[PDB]
Amino acid sequence: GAMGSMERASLIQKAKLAEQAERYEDMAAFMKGAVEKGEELSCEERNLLSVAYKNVVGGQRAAWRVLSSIEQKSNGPEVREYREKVETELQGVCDTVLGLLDSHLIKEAGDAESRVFYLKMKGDYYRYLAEVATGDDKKRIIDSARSAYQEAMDISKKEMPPTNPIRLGLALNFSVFHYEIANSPEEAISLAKTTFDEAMADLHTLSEDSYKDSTLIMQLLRDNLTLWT
Amino acid sequence: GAMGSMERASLIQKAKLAEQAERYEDMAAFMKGAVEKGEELSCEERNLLSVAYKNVVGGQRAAWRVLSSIEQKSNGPEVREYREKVETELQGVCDTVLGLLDSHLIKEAGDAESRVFYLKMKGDYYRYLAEVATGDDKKRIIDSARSAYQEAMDISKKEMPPTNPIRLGLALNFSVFHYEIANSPEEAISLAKTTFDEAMADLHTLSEDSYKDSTLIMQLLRDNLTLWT
Amino acid sequence: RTPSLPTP
Amino acid sequence: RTPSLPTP
Ligand SMILES: *Cc1ccc(S(=O)(=O)N2C[C@H](O)Cc3ccccc32)cc1Br
Ligand SMILES: *Cc1ccc(S(=O)(=O)N2C[C@H](O)Cc3ccccc32)cc1Br
Repeated sequence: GAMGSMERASLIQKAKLAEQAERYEDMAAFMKGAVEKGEELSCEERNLLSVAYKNVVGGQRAAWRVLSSIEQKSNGPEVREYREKVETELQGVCDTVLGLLDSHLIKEAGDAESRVFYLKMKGDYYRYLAEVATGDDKKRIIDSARSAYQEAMDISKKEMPPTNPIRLGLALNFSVFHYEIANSPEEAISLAKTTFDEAMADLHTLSEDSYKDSTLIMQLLRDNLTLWT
Repeated sequence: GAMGSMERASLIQKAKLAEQAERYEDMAAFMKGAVEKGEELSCEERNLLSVAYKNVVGGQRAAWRVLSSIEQKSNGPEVREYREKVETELQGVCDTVLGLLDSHLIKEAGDAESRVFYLKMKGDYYRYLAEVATGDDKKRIIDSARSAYQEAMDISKKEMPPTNPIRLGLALNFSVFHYEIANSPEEAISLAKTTFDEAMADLHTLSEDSYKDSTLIMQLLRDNLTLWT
Repeated sequence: RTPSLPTP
Repeated sequence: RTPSLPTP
């Protein structure tokens, strides 16, 4: 990384600037740089990492779908060539993030908040790879996403209240995984329902701001359940 | 350019795909490749070039303004460093386009439609450089924008009807130049008014589709005049 | 395609 | 900052 000569604090400040400028490729590069300094990440810094890469891969996923859709509707080689190019670049970004999680973010994450957050990311990024994967390689990718999500669920169930936004976001995305990737719509539905219900029973314990955070994600759960049922 | 080994027709088709995928950096690279094949560009191809680069530089200009604004409001070095980085990259994109126009797009453009279109682009891209330029260098940049715009105006006045969308877009942008860059708000207003009026007197000659095209740009003129007066 | 957690 | 020709 060319970010080796820049201060950690400066990389973090530049990542915040890049967010404001909607320069997500720069933001990702800055946060990569920050991770590679080797220090654990705070809560705020974990979120900067997440936002940067989610924006970068989201653009690639959207581009991939447009092209893949054109490719299908045309049942010359340019559409396939270009879809493969986008696909390769998406895979590169997924592998970068997973490389960061594996070297040494996850293993240095002692707290439940940090470990579930990174394990959730691991699931998400294997899920994105699974979206573009074909055949048996796909089966292993899928299993890696599930195993990462599952470990995160087990920790969040032991260590976090049911209203915890990270636990809720995890359950939301794991449910999406079941529905869209694993061909288990019933598992998807059960998880979303159960998560929603246990959070609702615990809303009484929250402050006004925590309540707002939890209910925001609870609504996203309900919207999926409505779509799925 | 890495695009040397790809067919011109394929680069054009990939540029269209990239537009659909909202991948404007790729679209720009593809159209750069196409220009470098050395053949003149059709009307449709000129527009692909314009859309690709306008999207790329527009993102950079927007990022530049956010940062420059933060820089001002904070009257540490990171904001200035990062604004300079964005600025350098914007300047690189402007110089790329101008390099293409100068080698050999403009000089091979015999028709009024092609020459005015490229000269207009030349003005626009010098204008973007002028937006970030400081001091005497700025004066020369400004003069280059004006000279390019002026030559295009002189040709469009001799060769194109007053309702021609390119003539109208040119006048729109030249007027913006006067207002925002040249500190000549009265020149800006006069040009917008005069252009609007002569187009309106000629609308009677247009088909339904040409009318729709012309009036779209005429409205953009009126909106600026409303803002400026 | 069903919405996952958005990026705010 | 006044609008120039947009990019459709
Ligand atoms: C996966 C994930 C879950 C939760 C957060 S968050 O930092 O709690 N957060 C703030 C707010 O509670 C809701 C929200 C919505 C979208 C994105 C983040 C949040 C972050 C992440 Br990553
Ligand atoms: C600078 C410029 C002027 C005109 C066109 S255009 O191809 O005529 N065009 C189509 C339509 O008439 C209106 C319009 C609006 C925005 C951008 C392009 C157009 C292109 C260019 Br570049």
